[PDB]
Amino acid sequence: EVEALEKKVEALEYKVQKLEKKVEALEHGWDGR
Amino acid sequence: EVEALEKKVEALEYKVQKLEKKVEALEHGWDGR
Amino acid sequence: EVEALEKKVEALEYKVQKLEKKVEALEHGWDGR
Repeated sequence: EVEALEKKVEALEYKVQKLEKKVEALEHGWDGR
Repeated sequence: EVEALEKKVEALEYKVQKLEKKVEALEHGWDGR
Repeated sequence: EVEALEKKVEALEYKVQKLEKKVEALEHGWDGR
């Protein structure tokens, strides 16, 4: 059960960092946004 | 403690998928964005 | 291992709530967006 959770949390951490980068770009209007 | 974490992680997975859909729409300019 | 996961999940919950607020603002066009 912990191993299952560890994998899911690591995948969430990747997806959340990606979302943070994308949203910062939208909010700052980077690169033509 | 694991059951508590499992529920929180499942709820996070739902919220992150929702955010990914919303952000893809903003980045792609879907549906009038 | 559970304590490590608990900290990571709490940090994810904070980051996801922040993202939800930011994305709602972008979608609703709040505050000049």
